[PDB]
Amino acid sequence: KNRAARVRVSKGDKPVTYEEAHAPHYIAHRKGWLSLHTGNLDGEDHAAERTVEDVFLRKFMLGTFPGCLADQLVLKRRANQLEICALVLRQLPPHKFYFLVGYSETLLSHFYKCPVHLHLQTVPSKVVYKYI
Amino acid sequence: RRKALPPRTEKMAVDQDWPSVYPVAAPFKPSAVPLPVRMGYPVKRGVPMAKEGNL
Amino acid sequence: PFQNGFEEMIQWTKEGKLWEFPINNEAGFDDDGSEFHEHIFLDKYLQDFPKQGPIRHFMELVTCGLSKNPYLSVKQKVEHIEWFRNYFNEKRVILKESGIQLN
Amino acid sequence: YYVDWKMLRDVKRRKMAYEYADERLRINSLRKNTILPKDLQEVADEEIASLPRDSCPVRIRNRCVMTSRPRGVKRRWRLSRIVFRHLADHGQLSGVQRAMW
Amino acid sequence: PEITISDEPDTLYKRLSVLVKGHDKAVLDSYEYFAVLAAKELGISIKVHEPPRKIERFTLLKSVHIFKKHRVQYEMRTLYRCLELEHLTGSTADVYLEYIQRNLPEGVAMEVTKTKLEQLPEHIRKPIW
Amino acid sequence: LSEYAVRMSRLSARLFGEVARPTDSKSMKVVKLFSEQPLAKRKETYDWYPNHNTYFALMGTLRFLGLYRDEHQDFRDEQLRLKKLRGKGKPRKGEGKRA
RNA sequence: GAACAAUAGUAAGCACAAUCAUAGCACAUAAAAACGUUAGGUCAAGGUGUAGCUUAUGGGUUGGAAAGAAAUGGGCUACA
Ligand SMILES: [Mg+2]
Ligand SMILES: [Mg+2]
Ligand SMILES: [Mg+2]
Ligand SMILES: [Mg+2]
Ligand SMILES: [Mg+2]
Ligand SMILES: [Mg+2]
Ligand SMILES: [Mg+2]
Ligand SMILES: [Mg+2]
Ligand SMILES: [Mg+2]
Ligand SMILES: [Mg+2]
Ligand SMILES: [Mg+2]
Ligand SMILES: [Mg+2]
Ligand SMILES: [Mg+2]
Ligand SMILES: [Mg+2]
Ligand SMILES: [Mg+2]
Repeated sequence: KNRAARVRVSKGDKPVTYEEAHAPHYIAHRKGWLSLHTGNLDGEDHAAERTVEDVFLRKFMLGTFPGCLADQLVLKRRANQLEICALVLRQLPPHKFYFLVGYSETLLSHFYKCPVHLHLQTVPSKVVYKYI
Repeated sequence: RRKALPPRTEKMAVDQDWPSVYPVAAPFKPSAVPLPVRMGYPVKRGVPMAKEGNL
Repeated sequence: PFQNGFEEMIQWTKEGKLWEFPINNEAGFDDDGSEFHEHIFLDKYLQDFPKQGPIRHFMELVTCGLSKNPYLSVKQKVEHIEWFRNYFNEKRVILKESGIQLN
Repeated sequence: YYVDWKMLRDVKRRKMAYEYADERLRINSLRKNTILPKDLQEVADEEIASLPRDSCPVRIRNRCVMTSRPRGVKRRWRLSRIVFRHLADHGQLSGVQRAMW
Repeated sequence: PEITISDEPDTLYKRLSVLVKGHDKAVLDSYEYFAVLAAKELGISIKVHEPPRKIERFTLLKSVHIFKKHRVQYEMRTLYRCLELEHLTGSTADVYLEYIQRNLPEGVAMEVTKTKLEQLPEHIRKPIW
Repeated sequence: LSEYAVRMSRLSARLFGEVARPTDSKSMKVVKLFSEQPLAKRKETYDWYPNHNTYFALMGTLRFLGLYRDEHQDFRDEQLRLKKLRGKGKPRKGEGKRA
């Protein structure tokens, strides 16, 4: 059996997002891509750094936003600026949300020494594609 | 205190020009988008997932 | 405060944080003010050296090498040829013992 | 904290290999030349031999960045196959798809 | 919008060639529609072609420890679009390529080759040493 | 071949800025030696690892400063809490062996 | 717990099938392959539960290894 990135069949009650309900072999068929940047194209450089950056952005976004992160984090990279798109649950009040928005944008622009832009879209409950 | 305010599609004039609402490069916020759009591989129900909260 | 996304871009670009368009990959790097005949022709620093000796063979290959090199500015090339002068004159004994009189 | 002591010593090998680099290049310039005397070459030999062997290029080992795995490393992504596959399968790796032909 | 006219004789381009690289087809299709419609408005007179796709395939071992009869095969496809502009100016070039470049999608890269028209250099004109 | 060919080639050689006087194939390496960027200097080499001290310390700080949140470190912590509360801890240095 | 001139079975879920990829079809191959089985493999990818080491089971330098009496699996090159 192939165990790569999959969600096993339960008694049938297990809530599942469209993202985790599709096996790796579906990527580019049905599944899109989580990260978007130039680096893996035919003639191009520094894919590695965009990858390190990606990883740390996963870690950072999941540790900065405790319990409220809904679905896996969408990374866009355009004209040197990173557009970080996150689907996030409604947990905390708007004050802390904008606090952490500004906080994150500042710290990420300044660590990566490049302009960062953060887009949050709030969702009532985790999106369920299958089961339930 | 739980806050739910209706999306921009509710306040939008039918003929209001688009470049006003979408001047620059954007994430595609579903709320500000007047056009219904269904993506995602259908379940056997026959429903492509809505334009709302779609990852 | 921001009136538009264009205001965002505009301010980022004045600030020098946003990139410059249409992009030239050489934007922000002036290369010390140098020109090709300061790069290509290294005769200037070959002035002090024995002229007909094999030291000119070795230093002409070093020169022709530092000429073909985009990866280094004027300064470091010069430090190379200078370290070579300093080391060649550092040992006077070897050059003379080897069987060729070398200056 | 670098993930291992392995990655510690190899990082110090990258710093060092950057440091004595000029020395390397200039000494090995004469040492590899035919026209010059053999006598400048024996002395140049003792010279690059004198350098700390931690600063030489080939003592450096390519490892996966995060998981430190010495082998099975993909040069372009600096990532071990375990971690590569892990990342690409979640689709966290851009453009990488499963090959069918 | 501050505009200024310098007396100096603005650069001419015979052929401005723009390579648009991508993974996906759709984005490059749309972007093609974009560059075409943008270069029509400015009366730039352009063509577009599709350079044949290039596919790289490399293989990793499927398991953590040992099964060498079992392999995973991963793929990277690069698809092409090339815009060919003929007989344009330097300013028209800077503007059109500014507009085309600022909006360039995240997954796609762009390589531009400009062949620029120069009459002759000065020491060559008609002296002989 | 001719002397006209040798002189023509020397002309092209000294003109273009390439190697002028005839050399060994061996010595030519030194040409290519300064013609390139040496291996150990390349950014794709010395910059191989991102600084781990940086990310580690930065995120830990941000944690204790109450910005970032590490569930791994919380698992660890809580488990050493239930390890020492049990009485099997990490011995104060120097004490364990001889006593 | 099925019988179609049908006798107690209905069931969304997940496999297989269907579609995708192999630059048009069709085929083929590729992929896909649930549930469980073999306490199958790996604490040396990494991460951890339990136990241990903490002037050491830790961290560094330097030098040293991988020798064939055989026995055999797989290959390459042949015997023209
Ligand atoms: Mg199998
Ligand atoms: Mg090696
Ligand atoms: Mg087909
Ligand atoms: Mg078939
Ligand atoms: Mg198969
Ligand atoms: Mg199938
Ligand atoms: Mg099957
Ligand atoms: Mg066993
Ligand atoms: Mg372990
Ligand atoms: Mg442990
Ligand atoms: Mg030890
Ligand atoms: Mg040793
Ligand atoms: Mg036998
Ligand atoms: Mg054969
Ligand atoms: Mg054979």
